[PDB]
Amino acid sequence: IQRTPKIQVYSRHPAENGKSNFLNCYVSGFHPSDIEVDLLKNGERIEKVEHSDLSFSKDWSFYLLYYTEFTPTEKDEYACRVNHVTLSQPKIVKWDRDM
Amino acid sequence: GSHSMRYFYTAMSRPGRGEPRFIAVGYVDDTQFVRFDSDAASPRMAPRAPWIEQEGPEYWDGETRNMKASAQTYRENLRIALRYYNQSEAGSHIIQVMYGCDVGPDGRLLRGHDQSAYDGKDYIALNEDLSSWTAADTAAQIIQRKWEAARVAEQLRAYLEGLCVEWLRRYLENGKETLQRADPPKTHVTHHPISDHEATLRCWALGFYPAEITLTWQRDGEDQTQDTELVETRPAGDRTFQKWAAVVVPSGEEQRYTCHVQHEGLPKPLTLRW
Amino acid sequence: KGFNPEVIPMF
Repeated sequence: IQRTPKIQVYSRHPAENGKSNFLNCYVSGFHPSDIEVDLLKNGERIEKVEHSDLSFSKDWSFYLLYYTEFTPTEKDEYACRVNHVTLSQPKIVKWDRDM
Repeated sequence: GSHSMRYFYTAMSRPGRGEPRFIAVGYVDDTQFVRFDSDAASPRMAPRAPWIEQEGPEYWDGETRNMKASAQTYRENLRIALRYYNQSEAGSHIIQVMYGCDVGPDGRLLRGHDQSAYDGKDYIALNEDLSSWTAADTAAQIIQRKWEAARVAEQLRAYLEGLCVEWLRRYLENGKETLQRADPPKTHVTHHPISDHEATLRCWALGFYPAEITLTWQRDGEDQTQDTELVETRPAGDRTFQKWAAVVVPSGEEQRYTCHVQHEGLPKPLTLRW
Repeated sequence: KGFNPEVIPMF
């Protein structure tokens, strides 16, 4: 009945090591609206994360964009961590620069 | 449909955590331009695109007053819905509303919209005639009778055919540099071996506006509908959108695959191969 | 510009 979030993790621009970019976590297809989303750098929570205003699709499911400025490197790991009523535990999705 | 204007309200009860939150956003096409959040330190209707900023105090005050009156009404509607569904005052529930107008290239009304949901399920909708209602269940039939008696559809029709279209046209003029500009997708194909026997071909579309796009993979000119992984179109955060479509292909057969891209900003559809 | 009726419709 309740709907679990789909999660995409990706950059605004094609990733180029050492160049400033934006890390995005797009959560969509969920209901109800309350959702907890963190962006992580090597497992730790990034503090400066903004998000879009709550809106919804034609099927009434919600969507939100969370984002932060980042400068990717070869070694740094980025992830989005999401909790919602529908999840027994937080789901962690790693940024893959090819997706 | 050349352009649309939509307002979306979400009203969310939260027993024990104060009054239901009310969040409203307005869009022209795929561009947000206002929002309101009853939880903000100072709730008002606030600009979210530069072309709306020029509207004067009377505009912002009037929209603010509307959103405040609307937050109060949707709080009462949450209370009513609880009675209509025999539900307890202890659970959290959500009402959503969408309404707006679509105009063609010449700016005349193509069609109007006003639909409501309760807990993510269709509740009642104004029909395309802008005169009658479709109710999803016996609770919404109660509302339907009330709205029929009060001639509510007539009030929506007058808005949808009048102010909605006139203000949409105003916004499209004020925001013409962006609202009336399609940005075509930047496209390419990437190739990702998975084993000695298979590889993924991924067809990318980046930096496009508006969001509507079609990406399709053909093998020997036949659409691979059942075998294509398509991701949901996603915002880049700079107004534009991104999408990809991927197929797993036998090694040595990559050249039998073509990606086809349709978007309003393209003079003609694109065909890519790896 | 949002829909702003005299009386906002109740369920």
